[PDB]
Amino acid sequence: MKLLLGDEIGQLKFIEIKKGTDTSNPESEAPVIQKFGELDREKGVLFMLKHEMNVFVARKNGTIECWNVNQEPPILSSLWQLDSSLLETASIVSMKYSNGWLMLALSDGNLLFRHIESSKLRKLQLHGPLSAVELHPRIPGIIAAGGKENDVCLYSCNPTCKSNIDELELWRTENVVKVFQGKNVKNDSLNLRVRVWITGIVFTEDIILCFHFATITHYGQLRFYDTKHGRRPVSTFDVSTSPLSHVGLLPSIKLLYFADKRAQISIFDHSKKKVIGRFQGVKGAPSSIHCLGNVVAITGLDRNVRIFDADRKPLANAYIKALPTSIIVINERDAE
Amino acid sequence: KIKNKIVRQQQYMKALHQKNKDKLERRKERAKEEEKDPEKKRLRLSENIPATIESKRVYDETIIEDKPDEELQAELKDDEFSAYFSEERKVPKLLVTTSKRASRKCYDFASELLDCFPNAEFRKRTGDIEVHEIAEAAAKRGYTDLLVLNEDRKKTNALTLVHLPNGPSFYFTLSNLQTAKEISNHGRSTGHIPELIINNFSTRLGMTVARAFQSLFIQTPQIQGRQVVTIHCQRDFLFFRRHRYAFREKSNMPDGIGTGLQELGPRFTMRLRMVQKGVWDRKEGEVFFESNAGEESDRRKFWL
Amino acid sequence: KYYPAYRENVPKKARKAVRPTKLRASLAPGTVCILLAGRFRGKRVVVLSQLEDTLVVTGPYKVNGVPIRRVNH
Amino acid sequence: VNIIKKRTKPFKRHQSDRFKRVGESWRKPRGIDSCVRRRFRGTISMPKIGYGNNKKTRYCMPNGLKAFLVRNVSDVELLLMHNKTYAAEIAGNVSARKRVEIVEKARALGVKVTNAGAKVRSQE
Amino acid sequence: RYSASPALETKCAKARGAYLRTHFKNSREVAFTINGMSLKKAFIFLDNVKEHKQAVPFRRFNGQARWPVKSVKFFYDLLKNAEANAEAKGLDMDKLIIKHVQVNAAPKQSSPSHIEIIVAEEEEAVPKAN
Amino acid sequence: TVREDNGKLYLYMKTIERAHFPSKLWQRIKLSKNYAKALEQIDQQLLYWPGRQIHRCKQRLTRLTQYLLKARRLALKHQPALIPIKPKQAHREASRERKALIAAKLEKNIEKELVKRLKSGVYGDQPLNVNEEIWNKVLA
Amino acid sequence: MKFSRDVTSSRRKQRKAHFGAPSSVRRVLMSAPLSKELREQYKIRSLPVRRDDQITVIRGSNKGREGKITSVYRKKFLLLIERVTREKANGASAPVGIDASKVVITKLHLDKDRKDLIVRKGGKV
RNA sequence: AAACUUUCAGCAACGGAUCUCUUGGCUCUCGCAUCGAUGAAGAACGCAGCGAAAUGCGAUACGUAAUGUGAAUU
RNA sequence: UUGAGAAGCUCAGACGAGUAGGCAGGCGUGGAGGUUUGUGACGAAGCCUUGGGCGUGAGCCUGGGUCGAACAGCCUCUAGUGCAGAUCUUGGUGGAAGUAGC
RNA sequence: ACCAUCUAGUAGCUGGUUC
RNA sequence: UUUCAAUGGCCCGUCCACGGACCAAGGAGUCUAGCAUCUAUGCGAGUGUUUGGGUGAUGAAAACCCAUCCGCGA
RNA sequence: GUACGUGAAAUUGCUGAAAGCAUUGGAAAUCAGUCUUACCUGGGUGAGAUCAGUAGUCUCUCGAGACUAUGCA
Repeated sequence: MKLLLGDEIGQLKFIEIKKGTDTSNPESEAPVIQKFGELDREKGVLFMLKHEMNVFVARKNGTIECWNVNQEPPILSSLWQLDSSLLETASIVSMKYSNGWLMLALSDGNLLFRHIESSKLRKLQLHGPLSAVELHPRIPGIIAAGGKENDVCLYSCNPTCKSNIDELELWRTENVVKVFQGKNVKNDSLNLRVRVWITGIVFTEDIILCFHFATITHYGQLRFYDTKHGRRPVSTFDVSTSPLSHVGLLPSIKLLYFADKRAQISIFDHSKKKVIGRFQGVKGAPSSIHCLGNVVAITGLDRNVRIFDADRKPLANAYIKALPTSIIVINERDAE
Repeated sequence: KIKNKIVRQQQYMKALHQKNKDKLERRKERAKEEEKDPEKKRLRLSENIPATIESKRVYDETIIEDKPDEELQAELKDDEFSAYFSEERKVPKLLVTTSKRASRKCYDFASELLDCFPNAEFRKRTGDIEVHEIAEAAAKRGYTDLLVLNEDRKKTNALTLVHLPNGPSFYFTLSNLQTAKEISNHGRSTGHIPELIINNFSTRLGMTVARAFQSLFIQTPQIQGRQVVTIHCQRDFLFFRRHRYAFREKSNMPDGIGTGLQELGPRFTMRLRMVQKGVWDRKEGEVFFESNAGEESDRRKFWL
Repeated sequence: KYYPAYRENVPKKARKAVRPTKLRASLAPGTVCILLAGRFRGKRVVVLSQLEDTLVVTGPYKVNGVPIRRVNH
Repeated sequence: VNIIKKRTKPFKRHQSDRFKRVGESWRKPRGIDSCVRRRFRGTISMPKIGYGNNKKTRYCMPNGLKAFLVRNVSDVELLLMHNKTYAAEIAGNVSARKRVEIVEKARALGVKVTNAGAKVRSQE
Repeated sequence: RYSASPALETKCAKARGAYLRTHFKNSREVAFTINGMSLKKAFIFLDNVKEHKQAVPFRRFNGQARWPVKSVKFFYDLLKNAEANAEAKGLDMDKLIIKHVQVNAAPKQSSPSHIEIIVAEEEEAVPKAN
Repeated sequence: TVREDNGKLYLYMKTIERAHFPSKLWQRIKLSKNYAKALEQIDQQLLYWPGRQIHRCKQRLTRLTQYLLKARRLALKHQPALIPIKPKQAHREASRERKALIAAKLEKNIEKELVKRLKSGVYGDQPLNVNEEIWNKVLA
Repeated sequence: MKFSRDVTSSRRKQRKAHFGAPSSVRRVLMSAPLSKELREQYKIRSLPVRRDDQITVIRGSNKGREGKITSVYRKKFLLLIERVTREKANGASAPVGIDASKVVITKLHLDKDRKDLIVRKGGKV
């Protein structure tokens, strides 16, 4: 398993860990680690997009970089910068790739899109505080945004779906219109309005147009949606008491996972409407979880990297000294 | 195996007596051949070291080597506690507070904690203010660390401290809390700033706690007062003691010089239960370290 | 929350009407009375008026330093 | 009404202090020459019906409420209509899991709990 | 457990003997005598009692002074053990003071006794810096 | 009777003519959140019933409303967690501490560290605490 | 519910019969479930344990461990497994025994008698 | 003042109560019919495991043959 | 006006020593049936306790300590069911006493 | 003389008889 | 709770005497047949199945059923 | 820790404090529990539902509950 990870001090570590590696056992061999990048806390890594083989890395100051991992160690293939005026009050909150477009959503709602080849940069304005924004995998030009006291909205750049749209005309300010807006659920038994604070968004139509996405909130609520059925969530589950950190999909078992800020990572079975197992042996909040094939990489505040499979069987484990901030799986298969 | 109680007690007695006889005979013959040949006396003494929990401590790779590490020092020079350890040398300002509606027993211990720290305040907790609200309020009022002494049922059982404004927050459970009256051969503290000594914090999590305790004390002790505050971590139990020390002669000491300790108080112990990254919120705090009780049953496994 | 939830033992109508207090005969306004209790015990004070229960009395503030205060008869 | 107690001392058995074999539970003195049964001066008192307390404030704790022993959450919900008249008391054999659930429920119900601080800690 | 903890662990040493074939009453009077002394003085006192120099006074079981040889022999060895326990514990030998010596009865098998001794270092007060 | 369900109060009625059908024995109506309307609903559904039976239903509605009110207001307020005490963990912890305190050797650890601090001279050239006679052996 | 007055429901008799069972009876009392695959290919739910059987520990402190049964300690109804031991104070590795029901057989030591037992007990080798 | 004497509290002994257990007793029911001159019951003496103040066995001495389970005994 | 456990609630007045002896109502223990959607390894029972509470009482409830596997309320059934003493039985332990004495 | 049953031999009597 | 003060206070049971060193545990109107009264219950010029027979597939020593007598009453 | 589950009382040692049966109170030590946050009223802002000069589904018996949309007067 080849993986690489970024710390809060901005350093990048490429780990060549093999199955069975467990640092807590003296007899196990330590994983092969080579490190590169800046050593400043002001330039810490935030997000670690995987543009197939190429990898996009964010920084606390916005110094986006681009490393090709076909070469060992990866080299800085491209470097991009963001204006310092956009970092005075806001903060980078997500980064996703969609048909040759890189997204650098800000907390305040600024939506920065940069084309890969043409290097065209477009700014989009949105609603208030943003905490989670996602991009549709299949359908081009679909944006799902949500934040604290801000319901999920679907800003469809194109009215129809088709199968492909030319890249230049995408993401224009005058072409994006919201085609969906979440409606808050009814008040609870105590007649207290249910607070809304979206924290993660995932599109679950492949495992369940015709948008079928799932969100997770700051109040430990995992809400599934079906835009055809209605604006309110189709189903709601209180999967945790702690704020849910981030949500995603597991391609191997065709299922969904989520994590909260109390070191709890579990997989949710929409088919049975219940949580079916958990990723044991994790301490500290999981900073980022990446899945690729039949493997999952969890990195957290325990300064460890935990490698499980989609069946929640612990495959490998290692210590990385410094405090991490994101993970990414390059090679699912073993070292040999 | 013998289901007759008396016989099994007589069978053990015969077994014990024979076991004691032949272990004495082995010891006696070994003693005779060691005094005759010292080359095996210290030969045995160099390998047959008695085992102890600390020597049989389970392996953890998070234990940092005594040699300096660049990566650790890179992470420690710009973190939350950096303003205390950098050239700025920001003087700590402590805020001490109890849980809501505490008793005189809580204050009789809070006063001792106040004695341990010069320039440390104490605002009685009143009304509907919360730990996440005091932290914001104390942040704008120039405070840099807020300690909340939790009691219920007339006993101070916990102590949560938050590093202001968003520094890591630690949750401790105090135990064996003794006041200066309860200590035999105590003393009366003076106004001199104490000197802090910290021992046995090998793990990297230990340094996060050690820096948190270091940041409480003024960085320049008044040596002329010879007051020393000790924070010692043994088997994850953190012991807090305060002493008065005076150097004098000591024949048993290696260099002939040794110090006499007179305890000042307060005397107590802590266990680190929770570490959060940010202001202490019990329900929504980002857990840096949670103490799993079932994993602490291994007496050889420590996280501090 | 308004319909009573309990037995609500309503008090029987007490027949204790409030009548004006008959003070002493010697507590006429303008007399000098010795204060017996309070911070100003032992002070001699001129009575101004006869309140419903107390006497509004005051020592001439330039004389004994006893401000305008009530005192029980 | 105020909770008036005619007597506050226990009715110790005669000569319960002299002997450890003699317990302090009350036993009527069956003896026919017993001076104390004869109610001489200075002799210790004996349970009479006149010490019996007021039927209106019998069984009432000093705060005017009556103890109602409770074993689970379903019991505290019975005291919904009697919270000015009764106080919940958690049994000694109820675990600390249930004790928390009993106390939290009773708090909304406006019920006083006589031993709500037992077996538990505070975290705040 | 030892009955009393009159010092701190780093500054004390203990030695004990259980079911010792001696007399409980004689041991109690010897224990009362040597309680509170210093290890050097107690050693001198026990040797003196052995060689008919001083007599152990009897206060509770007087029925006065006497020279119980069996009792002092047990206390001499126990104190030697406690002194050795102070060597292994890295204690000083000039401030060693018998802090808590106690004798308890043992299961009648006679009148055997259990003896426990705790020797500590002389507590001192450092001068106040004022 | 009036009883709570999912934050909403209902009036439950049973009549003698459905006594032998336990499933259909009780009928249920939903009472308004408006207190005055809810009182009017109990009067309207229970008219020509005995007065003391209507009195007892309205008493229960009052006491259930206040129960719902304090339930919400406790939810809004911040209460401490009521975390249980485990006898075995506490006993084990007390045992380990006692052994860890003994194994800590606090007085020796303080003294050895403090003397080696003096030898390294972390204090001044002649520290104020140490007197002249003792400091003579520091250099020697 | 038992309906036979040949079998006893007396606890005193069941406990006496269990602990005073001879070594031939104890052979059946120490039986372990087969793994799912062996259970679904040999059509037998459970077999008495044997030496040299490959098992996995399912319950207890040694959960998840595997190994071959070095011996069967029938007197104490205990199994002994390779490398599933406990280190003594002096450094010796004293083995720890586990109940036969707390393991699962993942590879059988197939003698000819087992195969005859398999076919007899509704099995297909 | 102190010892001594008493009382109280703490800790350490002493003792083995209580509580919980239980391959034991007690009681009732049901089924059956089988010791010995072809050497019984009992007693002694041996044998090897051993703890024997127990057990099994008889110079083939914890038993041999045959049968069964099928791979121990500790 | 809600105050029918009609075996409930409510009004009034008088009265109060007590051996033998009579009557009534209650408290407790082991086991039985039913019941409490009963309690329990987040600690049952027991025991300890200058912690608190209830009942005139028999007694009950509870906090804390100790402990480690079972227990209880309520309605009936049942009995080897309640101790201060019998120079009671058994065990344990005292003062005599480190005395008489060897 | 002793031993085992009869034997829980013979009671106007003694001592005791539990919330 | 301990102690002090003022006041009162003569060892308990048993029949002067007899028992009492202390503590724990055990320790005494029981079961059964007959009779008499009283109360409750069922039926009522009747009344009582349980000697026995029938029967009981969930435990079958129970519960259910009842032929011929027989008692006591008239 | 085999003088081993729990471990009572009588009883013994040590340490600490005090002193040389009941009534009532003092001194010393200790302990119980003790409330503030709510009620009403007014407005602003949004929220929804038992509201809609609103549309559907399921279970019971016109309308009674449970819902899913949509709106927030």
